[PDB]
Amino acid sequence: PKTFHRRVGDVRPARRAMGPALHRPVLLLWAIGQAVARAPRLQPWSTTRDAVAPLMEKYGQVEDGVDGVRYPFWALVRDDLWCVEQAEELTLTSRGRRPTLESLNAVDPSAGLREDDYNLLRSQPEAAASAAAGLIARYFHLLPAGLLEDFGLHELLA
DNA sequence: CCGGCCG
DNA sequence: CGGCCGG
Repeated sequence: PKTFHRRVGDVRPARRAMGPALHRPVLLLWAIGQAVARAPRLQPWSTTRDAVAPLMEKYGQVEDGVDGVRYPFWALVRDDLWCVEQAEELTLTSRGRRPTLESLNAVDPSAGLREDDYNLLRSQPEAAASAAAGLIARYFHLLPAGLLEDFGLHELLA
C-alpha cells in the first residue's frame, strides 16, 4: 500500500501556460495544517469552502475560490488522499465527473484526509513537515509572504 | 481519460 | 449546468 508521501507526490496536476492547476496542492497543504492543529479530521463542505476559498484566490491564482475549492474537494478521493461522507447523496454532473455545487451546498457533506494519514500527521510531525515541504518546493517554490502563516504551517516548518 | 475550463 | 479541452 502506497505511503502518504508517495500518494501526495503522485498528484501531478495539468500544466497550463500560466502553470499547474494549484487546486489540489492548496487543499492538501490546508489539510496538513489542519491535522497539525488537531482540527477534526472530517469537516463540513461549508467550513472547508469558507476556509480554503480565500487561499485558493490569494495563493492558487483562481478567480473564484468557491468555484475553485469544489474541484479538489472531490477529485482528491480519486487520488486516494481524501474521504467524502454521504457521497452517494450528492447529485453528479458532467458524466459523473463531479457533484453539483447545489448538491454540495444542500447535503453539506463532511470530508477530509483518510484516518491512517491523519493519524500519521498528528503522530509523526516530521512526516507532516516533509509532505508539506514537498508540496511547497514543487508548487510554491517562490514562497509567498504569508503562505506559512495562512496555511498554519509556520511552526511546523521550523 | 478526467480535472479544471468555458459556451 | 454540463459539454469541452488538452496535459
